[PDB]
Amino acid sequence: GENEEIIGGTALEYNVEAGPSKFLIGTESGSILTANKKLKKPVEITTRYGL
Amino acid sequence: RLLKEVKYFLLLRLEVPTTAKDIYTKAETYRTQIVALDMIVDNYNHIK
Repeated sequence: GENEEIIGGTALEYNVEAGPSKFLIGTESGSILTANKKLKKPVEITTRYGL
Repeated sequence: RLLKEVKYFLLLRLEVPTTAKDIYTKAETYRTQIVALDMIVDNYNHIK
């Protein structure tokens, strides 16, 4: 939206069966984000697990 | 520790310090300037 706060990436998870697409990232605030790397747009933060 | 303390107060919102905002805005500029400074400082040591 407009509210952009930079929150510390406390944990990162990556697996073969998930593939090189998805990177599952945990934060200080308690939420969990997912960064799908693209050859298109340099990076995208798709899902927001527990907003 | 003060520079880190101010950031976590903004994250929890509740309340904020008086006239410590000016230190926190420039905070980023100090963390470039301290590294930048360092650069030279080192070199001096290993130069001496």
